[PDB]
Amino acid sequence: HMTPPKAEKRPYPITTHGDTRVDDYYWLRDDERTDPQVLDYLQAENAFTDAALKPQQALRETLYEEMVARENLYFQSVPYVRHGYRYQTRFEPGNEYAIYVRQPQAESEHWDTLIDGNQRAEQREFYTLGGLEVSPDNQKLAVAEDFLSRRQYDIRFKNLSDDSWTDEVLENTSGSFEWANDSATVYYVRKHAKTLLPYQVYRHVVGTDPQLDELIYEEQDDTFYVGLEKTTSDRFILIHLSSTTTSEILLLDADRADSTPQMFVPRRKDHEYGIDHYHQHFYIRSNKDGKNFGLYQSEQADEAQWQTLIAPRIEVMLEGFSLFRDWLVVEERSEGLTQLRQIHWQSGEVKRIAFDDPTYTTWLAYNPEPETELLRYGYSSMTTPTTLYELNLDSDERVMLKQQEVKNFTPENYRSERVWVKARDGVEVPVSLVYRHDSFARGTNPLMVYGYGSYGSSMDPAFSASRLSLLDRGFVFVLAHIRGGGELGQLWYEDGKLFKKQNTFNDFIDVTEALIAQGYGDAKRVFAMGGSAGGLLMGAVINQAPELFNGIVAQVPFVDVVTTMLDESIPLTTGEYDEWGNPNQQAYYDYILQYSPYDQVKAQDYPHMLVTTGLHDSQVQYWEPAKWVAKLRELKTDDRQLLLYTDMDSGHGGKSGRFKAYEDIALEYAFILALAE
Repeated sequence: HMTPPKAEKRPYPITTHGDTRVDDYYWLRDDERTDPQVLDYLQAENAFTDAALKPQQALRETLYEEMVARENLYFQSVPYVRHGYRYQTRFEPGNEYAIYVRQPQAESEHWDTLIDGNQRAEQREFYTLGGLEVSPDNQKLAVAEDFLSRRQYDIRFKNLSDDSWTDEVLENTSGSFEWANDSATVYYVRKHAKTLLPYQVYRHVVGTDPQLDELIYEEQDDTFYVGLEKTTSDRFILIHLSSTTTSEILLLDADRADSTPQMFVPRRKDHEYGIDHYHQHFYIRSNKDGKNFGLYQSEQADEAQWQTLIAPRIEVMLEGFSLFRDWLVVEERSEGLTQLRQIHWQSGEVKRIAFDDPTYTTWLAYNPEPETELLRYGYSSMTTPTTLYELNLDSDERVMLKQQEVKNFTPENYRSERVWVKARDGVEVPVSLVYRHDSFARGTNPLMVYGYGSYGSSMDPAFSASRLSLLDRGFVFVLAHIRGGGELGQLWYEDGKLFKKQNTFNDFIDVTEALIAQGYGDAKRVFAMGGSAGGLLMGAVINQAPELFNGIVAQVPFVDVVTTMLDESIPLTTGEYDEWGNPNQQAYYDYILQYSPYDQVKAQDYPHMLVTTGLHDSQVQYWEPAKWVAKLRELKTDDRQLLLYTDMDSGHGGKSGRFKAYEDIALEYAFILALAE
């Protein structure tokens, strides 16, 4: 039926390594966001998407309604105790924002309001709370708020004795701050006024003019993120400096005045470490001796005196650790499973936390007090809604503290499996899938295959309430744990980045082909979805294996890879040479160009596709998906659906942000379910 929008072609040559690429849609990039022709193309595409998807309005209403109907009792958090006060977060129906309350630990009956986001948001266009922490003496509240939607945080201070606010505001911060043990001095991170990268640590005295703040540290390499931490012992504030590959920590005495940063271990390329301090020792998670990390104990900074607690192991990735009175607890990955292990400081007794599920995730939860035998940990699986457990590290007593509530849901209606796929290079790739039992018939069900596959980020198997909208309409939902993710540890990541990035796309295709061959789904009704670096996945896979998928959802997709990675004026580019490579080197130009989806669009049949972008935010700049759709409309030889949906909003936040998230999922799922009919 309808004629889609046709972006004007303005041939723009880019020559690198003597190779000229002609980009007809280079002009859709407008950093200033004013070009009226660029806006007219984005708006034209939105109007086309609106028109093409109009008949799906009734289904979108049905999905949105059943998705919101799964949630509510609006929400109260599990209380935690920190420094003799109990804290709870409360969401009431008819409140856009959380209210944070507290009470003395020995009190039951009465709760004091700490901060009411609904009150803070009054007469504002936007509100995001980026951090909250009461001073050690329980008298002052530090808050990091964004009222402007640019992820620049204002820090303010409330006197809890009379609910008065101090006069000063700390502006353009990362929201990262720590209290000195005097409850009078805070350290915070200032962002660069141009790049907005966190780069400076300041000391502030609460109540005083931020003009008087002292510059403590400034980072020279803006590939290194500046964060603040405080040790379990409260003895040190840490300046944590880190790039994607390299760390450095500086220590600030949290007890004494006029502290200056004390070097821990000087930065060394490909040495990532993090520290804590407790029981008069430094504890260090470090890859100095192996990619899967080890845990060390030290009395001093000197790397040479670091004692091995847990050696790096090829078969086990060490992700993190928590320190308690009698126990070390570590979070690890082995054989495609997350695992928790505890080791007694005195006896060396080792215990594993046991589960019984093929496709779950477990993690260390919030544990703000170390003088306890009670560990809080999280659990989720494809069939079991997210749960918070409390485990007695000594007795092994395991108690549920909170379960995600899911209305209209019977868990025994669903089944899940772990599947291992031998990839084309003979490497075993894990897969996690779930489906509704009573509608399952081998070879007949639509498949939805979800992947990410970058940065060592894992698509860990966990519960989704929205996913029930597909499962209850006969879909088999698949997580493909492809290389470039972290499911099999650091080497799984490294075997899907830089000169191995093609393994990410190959693994996704290999998993999909295997599941169809094995009878998990209908070969004619295979769908896929991914976002951001998962959108790069979508883009590469449809160029390489266009007949495999019926339909695709590509969210905010990274697709103009070579052109973006040649231009440091784009946010992210200078931080992403250690992910994709630096195409200013011919070896990386050639390797990336081979999969760069925008470059590799060809005159061939593609699947149906819905593409999303956002004008006023980004992460991937809005122009990449818009150029990509323009080029696909020019070249593709099929008559299938191709739609671009651009988020025009000034921004979101609070329950209306959750409203928007459900609307978007309902629009994407209606698109897919319409194709599966």
